[PDB]
Amino acid sequence: RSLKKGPFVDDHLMKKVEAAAESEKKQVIKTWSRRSTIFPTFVGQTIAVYDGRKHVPVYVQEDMVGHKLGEFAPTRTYRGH
Amino acid sequence: NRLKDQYLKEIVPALMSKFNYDSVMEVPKIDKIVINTGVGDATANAKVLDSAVEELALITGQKPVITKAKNSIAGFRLREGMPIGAKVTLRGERMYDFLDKLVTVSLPRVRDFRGVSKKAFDGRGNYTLGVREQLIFPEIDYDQVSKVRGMDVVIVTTAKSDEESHELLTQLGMP
Amino acid sequence: MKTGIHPEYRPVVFVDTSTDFKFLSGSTKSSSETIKWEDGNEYPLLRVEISSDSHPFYTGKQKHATADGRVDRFNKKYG
Amino acid sequence: IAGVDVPREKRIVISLTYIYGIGKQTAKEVLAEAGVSEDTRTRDLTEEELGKIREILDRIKVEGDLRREVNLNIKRLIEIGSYRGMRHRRGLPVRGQNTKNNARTRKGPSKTVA
RNA sequence: GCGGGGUGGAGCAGUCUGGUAGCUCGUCGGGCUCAUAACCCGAAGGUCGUAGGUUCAAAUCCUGCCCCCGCAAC
RNA sequence: CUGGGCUACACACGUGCUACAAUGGAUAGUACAAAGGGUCGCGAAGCCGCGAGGUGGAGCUAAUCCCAUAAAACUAUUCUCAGUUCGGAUUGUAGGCUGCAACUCGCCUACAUGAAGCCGGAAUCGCUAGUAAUCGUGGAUCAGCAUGCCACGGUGAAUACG
Ligand SMILES: [Mg+2]
Ligand SMILES: [Mg+2]
Ligand SMILES: [Mg+2]
Repeated sequence: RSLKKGPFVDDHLMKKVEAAAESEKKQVIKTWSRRSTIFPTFVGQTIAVYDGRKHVPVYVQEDMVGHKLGEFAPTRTYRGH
Repeated sequence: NRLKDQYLKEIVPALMSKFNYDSVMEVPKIDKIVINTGVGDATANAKVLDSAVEELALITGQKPVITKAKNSIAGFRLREGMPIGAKVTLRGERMYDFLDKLVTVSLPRVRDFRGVSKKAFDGRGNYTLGVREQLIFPEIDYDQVSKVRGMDVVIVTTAKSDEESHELLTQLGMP
Repeated sequence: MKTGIHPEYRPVVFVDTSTDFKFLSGSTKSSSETIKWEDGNEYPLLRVEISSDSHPFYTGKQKHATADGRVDRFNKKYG
Repeated sequence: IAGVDVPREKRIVISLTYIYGIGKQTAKEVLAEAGVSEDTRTRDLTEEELGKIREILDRIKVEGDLRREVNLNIKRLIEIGSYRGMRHRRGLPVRGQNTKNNARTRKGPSKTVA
């Protein structure tokens, strides 16, 4: 959300990420969510985000908080003609 | 003679009580400093020396000699005898003043000055650095420098090894 | 040294205008100022910004750890 | 003059607009913090006036520092590897904007025929 | 082995006199046309076979190699 | 059913919007329209907020009330013919709405940046009168999303030998 009434994050992702404090980051979390923000709580745990055909991994950082998950998982594969 | 006074006052006794010399003349001294630009651009333009020479003489306090090529090289488009860079030898009062100015004023003026490499030793006991960009010195303005270039600074010593050299320069204030 | 060849080089007093650290040494630049430091002599005054007396590598250097970046900003904006 | 040699003939507001980081309303706010007349000319200034204006400016963010700031912001999303920064790196629109046609100030001038 | 040559896609200059990329046809794009051609408007395309030299600088002057067309030899 | 694509991007064409400025721009004050829509919809006054908007709930199933300051025009001051206070892209940060949700992929605002462009090759298009040109307005679709579409009035020409 663009507004102070937010933030937004999918409950089905926030819950799994909160359970993933005891993950130890050996495992990985798949989501079909590209609309959900990144909280700092997502840091460290790689997320496999569904671009349309596959789940592409992203490693969260302090620097990619504030943004969405889809910004790190492109939809349209293009190679300079 | 701030730093010469300092030297003969404090560092010679300190340094000789450290390294345990058999006499007062084994103790290291700085023989000289040697500043050198290293210009290669002068193959294609004469104004570059006209900048660098005046600029070293301002940075340094005595005219530099334009050094020339000992041999001809085609990979640099370089004929023998061409003027390549200039140099200055500073000794005595003026090398001491140059180090004074250097550590006091100009070394901190560098972008992210966290000292300088302690490993940069020739192995015989002398030290060399290079000022990347001559505007670091105060005698010269930035508004006069058409284009920046660096220069090697050699601090030559009578020291027989890296250890003695480093301690000399640490006591004089080189980080 | 010769005559006429070298540029005007004279004893000049630097002063760090961060903390008024005074220091004599030779140079070739007035900065349009003069003082009589170290009584018995006139010396021009080549004022300057930060010196070795104040540089953080020669002194304290932990400063400027101001923010972690985007994280406190998120948490400050949304609680 | 005021961070850079602004025009002497221009009025003070327009003069301050020629600082990378400052436009007309910031200029009005600054000259109102100074209490000066904004309709006056720039060669017609005074020195103490000018110095107060410099103070208010240096309170406002520095020109070159602003350049460094925006470039750091861009470097960040280039160096992560987000979509938005791939657009910055590829030279294309970053907003949600169309590229089949009308993308000239990003792609550059008209490239060679395919 | 002896002569010519090797320069945008084709044919030809320019080399002798070092700084200069040219003429005609063609190609691409846009117009005219119901469409193609012709015509009109713009533009691209050559590091001068190649590897080295000389020169401040080489299509150009010097050297070796590699190719094509002829003529000989076989 | 979720997520993506129809919004891709070396490039070509059409149709349009914005401009390339002084018959103009910034700022202030300020006169005169028509045609339309509105029930869970229009949403007032007052207030907070630079602003987008928020709050509030009056009145209205409407020639009653609202959307709705009409803008160009005019008057004053300034800019003085300059890549400019032109132009407004593109980009960074921060806001607001809508909607479960605004990365892909909405619109709008604030600040800053300030791009190309100093009147358009060969060619080619509409128009004979309240027309062309120009300025705003409304409606539909629609939660939101228009330079597009259909209607509205304001100002208001030149020319037609043949
Ligand atoms: Mg040539
Ligand atoms: Mg479509
Ligand atoms: Mg007729």
